[PDB]
Amino acid sequence: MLMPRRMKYRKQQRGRLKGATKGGDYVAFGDYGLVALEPAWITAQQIEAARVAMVRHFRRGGKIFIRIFPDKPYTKKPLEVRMGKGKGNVEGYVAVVKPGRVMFEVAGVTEEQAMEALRIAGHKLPIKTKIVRRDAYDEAQ
Amino acid sequence: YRLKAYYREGEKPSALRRAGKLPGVMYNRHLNRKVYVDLVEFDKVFRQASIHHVIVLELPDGQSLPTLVRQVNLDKRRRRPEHVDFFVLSDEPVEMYVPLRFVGTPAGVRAGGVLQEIHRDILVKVSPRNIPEFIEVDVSGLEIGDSLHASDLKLPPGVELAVSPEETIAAVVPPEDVEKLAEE
Amino acid sequence: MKEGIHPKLVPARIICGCGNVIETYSTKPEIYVEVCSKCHPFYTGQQRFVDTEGRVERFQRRYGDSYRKGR
Amino acid sequence: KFRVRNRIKRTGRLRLSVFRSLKHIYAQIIDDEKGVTLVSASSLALKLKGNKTEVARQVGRALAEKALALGIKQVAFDRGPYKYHGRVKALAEGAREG
Amino acid sequence: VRIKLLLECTECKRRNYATEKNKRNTPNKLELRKYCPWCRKHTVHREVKI
Amino acid sequence: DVALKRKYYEEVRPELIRRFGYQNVWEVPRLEKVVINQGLGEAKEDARILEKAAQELALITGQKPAVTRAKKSISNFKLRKGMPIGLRVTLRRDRMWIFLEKLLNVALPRIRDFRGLNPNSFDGRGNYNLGLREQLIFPEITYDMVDALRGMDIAVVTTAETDEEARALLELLGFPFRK
RNA sequence: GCUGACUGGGGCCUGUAGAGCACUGAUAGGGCUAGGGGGCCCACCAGCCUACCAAACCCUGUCAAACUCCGAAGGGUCCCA
RNA sequence: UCGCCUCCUAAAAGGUAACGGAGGCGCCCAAAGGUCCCCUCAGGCGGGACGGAAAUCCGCCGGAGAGCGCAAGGGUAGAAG
RNA sequence: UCCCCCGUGCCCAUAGCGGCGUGGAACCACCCGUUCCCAUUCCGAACACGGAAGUGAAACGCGCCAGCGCCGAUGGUACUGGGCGGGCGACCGCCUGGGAGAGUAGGUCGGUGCGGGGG
Ligand SMILES: [Mg+2]
Ligand SMILES: [Mg+2]
Ligand SMILES: [Mg+2]
Ligand SMILES: [Mg+2]
Ligand SMILES: [Mg+2]
Ligand SMILES: [Mg+2]
Ligand SMILES: [Mg+2]
Ligand SMILES: [Mg+2]
Ligand SMILES: [Mg+2]
Repeated sequence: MLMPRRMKYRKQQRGRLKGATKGGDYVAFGDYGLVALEPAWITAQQIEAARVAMVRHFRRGGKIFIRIFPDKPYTKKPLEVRMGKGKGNVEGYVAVVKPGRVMFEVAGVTEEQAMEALRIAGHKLPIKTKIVRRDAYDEAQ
Repeated sequence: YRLKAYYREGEKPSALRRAGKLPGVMYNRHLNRKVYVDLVEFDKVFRQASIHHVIVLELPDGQSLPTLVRQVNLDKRRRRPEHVDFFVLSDEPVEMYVPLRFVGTPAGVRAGGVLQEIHRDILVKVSPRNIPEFIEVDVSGLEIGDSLHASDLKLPPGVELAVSPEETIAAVVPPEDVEKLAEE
Repeated sequence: MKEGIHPKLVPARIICGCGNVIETYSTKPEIYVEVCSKCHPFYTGQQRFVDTEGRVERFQRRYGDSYRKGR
Repeated sequence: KFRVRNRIKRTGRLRLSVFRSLKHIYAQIIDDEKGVTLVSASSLALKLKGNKTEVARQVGRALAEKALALGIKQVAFDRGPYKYHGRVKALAEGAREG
Repeated sequence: VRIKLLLECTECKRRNYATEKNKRNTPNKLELRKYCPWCRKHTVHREVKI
Repeated sequence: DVALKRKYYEEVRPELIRRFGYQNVWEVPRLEKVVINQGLGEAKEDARILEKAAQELALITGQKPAVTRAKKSISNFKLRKGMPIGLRVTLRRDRMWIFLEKLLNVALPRIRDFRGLNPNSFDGRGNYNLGLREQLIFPEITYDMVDALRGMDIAVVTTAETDEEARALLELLGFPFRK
């Protein structure tokens, strides 16, 4: 999958999901990008499932830029166990994405391709998405 | 590129937009006024104007002063403009972003790879009067390996730069085909 | 300064098998010496102790140099 | 920065700050909290003798002389990079006990 | 504490006490020290056991 | 009376002034310090010290050395928070000349060997720093007192700057060089 | 026997929200570049190339309850009402 | 699991729970105490006899990332080192 | 009163770092020495003493520059006392006060008391 190589703490509280995006709202790298429209924990297996979908659509071509990173520990208690006895074990890792974050984005591929490519990856994600392309993203001078 | 502005006394910015306008501001050394522009009209300009070309504003005083966007703050969600910063041009030397027009088919593409345009601009200082349009760039010749950058561009008359200039501006990276899964 | 420990400090002789040398000021009288017997700086040295005893005198520039190999 | 500045250990009022120059030996009786220098006395910059550990032994009682005229009879010593030695400058009066 | 061992300090000029801790092994054995008494005050004290 | 002394005041001093030089009687390349660390051959101290390097090497330069001690943890070097492993000696002025001069052109020699001093070895402020294969072999020998082949590493800090100003000072003072 | 809750005005005490990487860690790509597969190899004296691995470091993008260069709203307390 | 210490959870005073998250203590030091006087680190880059990539040296650059008996935090070179 | 320098404090980077000026008449420093008080884990390097040939090189003082550092608006957000609503939920919106952090324009190579020596 995709996950941190080291850590200071193996497990962490759940935290909340209010707010916009904090950052990562403009294209920055490629020509097109997939933006999140709802709050959600995107799991490593979801990210992978999307990325492969990408590389799979446009076989041998362009560059894909995964911009979200699963570094937050997802926990789960053993099958059929009661409440108590301490915190559960790490089942996987997630990426906390809030409305507006540009999760993925492609480069070096025909427009038509960028579309169907990003559309598919959307389906793999557990939230509503929107495709876009460089615009007022030139945050400069 | 002509875009009209209007003055703002000091009444709820939330209203301006809940209307159909886009609040903003004008400034440089001297002068700094709270102004605004029609949203749907300012967009049509910026789409091409961007921050690479000078946006000539106006006002009631019929004074068409030259400027260029210093920064546009977005809405994060809804992702649309929410406020603009207009920089009024003078005669003094100013630093801006001049678009790099990478022309040519890099040998690395036909071969194997994608032209990742690491930097589609480059802040450079210059004279308002003398503002370039686009700094062309020689891309043909770039193979799969590393790629040209920063200190490798034809800097027009009276236009140096505020770069490293080691800052890589482009690089050809091999393409992604099949064969995946490394964690067996 | 520092009282005690310190050496003695006294002049003696720097002998030399090739003429006098440095002026006493250390703590040793006798010694093999040999300042350099050939300096060494760039040249005047490199006395490369390889001298094939009595070089030349035999096997020298003979046997018939290159010759009319040109023909 | 040979730093030092032990003077920071100064609480009790009136510090007689000194100076060990190659030619002269200055001295100020300053009262902080007010940031004012009350009395003073310089080396040959005030004219006197010619010998180091000598001019000092007197450049002191001089300052001590003036100081008493102002009732300033109690102070604390100093000299940042001091080392209390040589030009030590002992002196009567100036109820400093030092 | 097994090795430290807590002992007292006798006035040697007579009785008295104060008491502290030692460390037999670590650089030690027999404790002599200046301590102010109560039964006159101003003397040297040795170890003991109690 | 001093040996080199003249060599620098009389010679070198002028050749530089005009080859460089100019203006001040101070901004002229000249040495100011001569330190030298042993380290303790191919095996350090040990509770049973060594100190012979001290007593001996001490007077092979005329004046006892000090004793430095490690720091930090070792692990695979055998040492600890240190103590000792050092034993070095600085020293300037007189002894600086006497040690290297009454040993520069007469001592350094003899030791069965090659060309001159390693060229590319200077830096800035011109200080150089050679470092014989330790080898306590000569000068001032007076045998006996022979336990280890411990020798040293000499450090020579000079004024000057760059490498020429520095090198010029040594080269024109009596420092055979480059291979 | 006016000191109460509550409130107005002062003075500070603080590190949450938010945000941000300067610290501690986590981070994708790129540049540059110790190494190490290894590559043309004139063979020890370096060497040259590399759509592999890859330090440290810089650039672009981010992440944190046990990170903070920064930092609200508020809250606490004392004084006068 | 049961007493004690550090950090978080704790919502910027204090306090605050759960078989919540993550680590320590049941000692030690006669010098690791008192006072007086001196001294300033870690690393980075050079240059260096054996020298790993930190032994000890020399030269710059380096406000603290070193050090402070042991956990963690706070503190600290204008010293507590 | 007014400039220069020597000691001293306050403000604690717009008060520094680094380049480039320059200064010795005086003070200061480097130096000349180290018999003497005094010293170094070893060195008069540092402390320290006695000096006075030479010097401003070093160090320091005083100017110059914006490149690093630092300072940093105005606007607009975020967030939020208090009040009132929406969504199954994850969350979100309006009213009224307060209101960042980043970013941008731009600012800065100090300001300033007391006592001394000197024009
Ligand atoms: Mg009342
Ligand atoms: Mg009350
Ligand atoms: Mg109140
Ligand atoms: Mg926080
Ligand atoms: Mg937060
Ligand atoms: Mg209050
Ligand atoms: Mg609390
Ligand atoms: Mg609270
Ligand atoms: Mg002590």
